[PDB]
This record gives sequence, C-alpha cells and structure tokens, in this order.
Amino acid sequence: MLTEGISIQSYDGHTFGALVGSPAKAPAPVIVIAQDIFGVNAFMRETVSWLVDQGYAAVCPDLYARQAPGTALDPQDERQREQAYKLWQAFDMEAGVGDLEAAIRYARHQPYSNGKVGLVGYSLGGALAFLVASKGYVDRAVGYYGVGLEKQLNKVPEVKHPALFHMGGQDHFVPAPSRQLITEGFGANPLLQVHWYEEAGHSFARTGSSGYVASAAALANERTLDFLVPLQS
Repeated sequence: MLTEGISIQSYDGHTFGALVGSPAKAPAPVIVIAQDIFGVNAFMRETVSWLVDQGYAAVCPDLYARQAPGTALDPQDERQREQAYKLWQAFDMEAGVGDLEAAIRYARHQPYSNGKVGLVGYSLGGALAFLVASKGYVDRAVGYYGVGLEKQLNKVPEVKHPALFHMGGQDHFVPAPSRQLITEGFGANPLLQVHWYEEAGHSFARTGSSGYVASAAALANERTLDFLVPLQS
C-alpha cells in the first residue's frame, strides 16, 4: 500500500509513490524506510507506524516502481514469495540508491520535517542502506541483515556519517556474512557500528517470519531507536 497522490521524481524522471506517515508532533526528523524484497507491504506499514509512535515521520518509497509499481507482496504466500525473488533478482541496485536519494531529498523538505533525515532498511533495503551511507545522503543510516554487504567492503572508507548494521550470525535462506571479514572491514571506520545476533539469521525482525527471534528483534530495535534519537529536536 502507498499513500495515494504521493509522487517522488528521481534522477532520470522516473517517478514513484511512497507510503508516508506524518509525525505525531511537528517538527520531526524523517526516516526513509528502504524496503525488503516484498515491496511496500504490511511489514513496511508496521515499520512506518512504529517510527511514528517513536517520534519520527516516515517515508517508505516504492523501489519496485521501475519494474512493477505498487508491488506489495505477502511473505506468507508462496507464489508471492516467488514473485519477490524474481523482482529482487532483476532489481537495479544503483537505480535503487538513486531513488532512495530522491526520497531523502523529498523527506528533508516536507512541512513536518525538522531538517534531519535518517534511513532504515531491511535486507535488500539493508544493503541499500550501506550504499546510501557510502554516498553520504543521510544523517544516519541503519541496515538490518543487509544482503551482500561483504562484497561491498571496499566502500567502508567512503562512509562519512553514522551507519549501524544488525547482522544475523546464522545462515537461514540467505547465508550469514563472514563475522571475521565484516568485523575487520567495518572496524577501520568508527562511523560504522555493527552488532551480531548469534541466535538469528536474516529476517529476524518480522513477527510472522519463520526467522523471527524476539530477543534479536527487540535488542536491534532498541539500538536502532537509540541510534536515531539524536536526530530528534
């Protein structure tokens, strides 16, 4: 689901919608939420509600608009999960970063904005969060179990603003990254913070997930909120 009427223009004229949550009280920092492989769906709406309930405004852009606008897949339905994997395999990461950049610019300028913008991404969105941190578009970025992070380690020195990443230590559907490689790589730049959840793999934050681990979800969520709170006025 998306907020009817919201249209954000990107770097190449491509336009996409977004699910928007105004803050309980204005002005407030705005959090751009970078979707997982299921599009802007029930869990993304839940994340928008969560951040609003925690004092933020939130914008979840339709990153699947380049392929199939309005895609919102149910992770409990096998055929929709197969469509999610197909969309993910064909997803253009660099265009996703560009769309997120446009969503961040949109977020800085809303009437309810305090001027500060953060980004929180899940899986696909967690990999995107790292790429966005390497470009420096946001004040603070957070990635939950970002897929393929180990392969982007050469970008560690480009990160100029804080970025926090929650890593699942267990393999699940997507394998876990090397604790050794990530720890060493991220360790070189104190703007990067990383936590490992040895009793969880990816997808641990969604209650209905087969990978949900309440303890990991809660501790990661607590750290995400502590990490984002300095953005608040």
